Amino acid sequence: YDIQAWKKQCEELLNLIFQCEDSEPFRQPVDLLEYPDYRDIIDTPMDFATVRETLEAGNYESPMELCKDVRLIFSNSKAYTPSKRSRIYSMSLRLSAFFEEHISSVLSDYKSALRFHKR
Ligand SMILES: Cc1cccc(C(=O)O)c1N
Repeated sequence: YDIQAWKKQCEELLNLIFQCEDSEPFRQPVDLLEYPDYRDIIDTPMDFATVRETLEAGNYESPMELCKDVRLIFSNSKAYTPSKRSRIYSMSLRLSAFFEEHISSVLSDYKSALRFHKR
């Protein structure tokens, strides 16, 4: 029932994501010089270094907020991809499955801790 435990759990999950080869296209903001039409398609860029920095700055109040930004990295990849068979999009799908498999317990534990606090 530790209400703060999600933060280190998210830090550790981001460390695993950064070690995953599938995260490399998503570690830093998409290069606008390499993809000059990116901002014509994508309204809100997001990347894992921005997520980690937001977490480390104490600018997430809950793991749900972190999860919304990570999901935005994946929806941006799906929206920008020219093909559902593209290399970078395929990497995003695998990374998303890995993230969802690991974030589930973080969210469950946090929500349970909050319910216990308000019991
Ligand atoms: C950022 C991004 C997401 C999804 C697909 C691509 C691609 O160039 O195929 C891409 N550059």
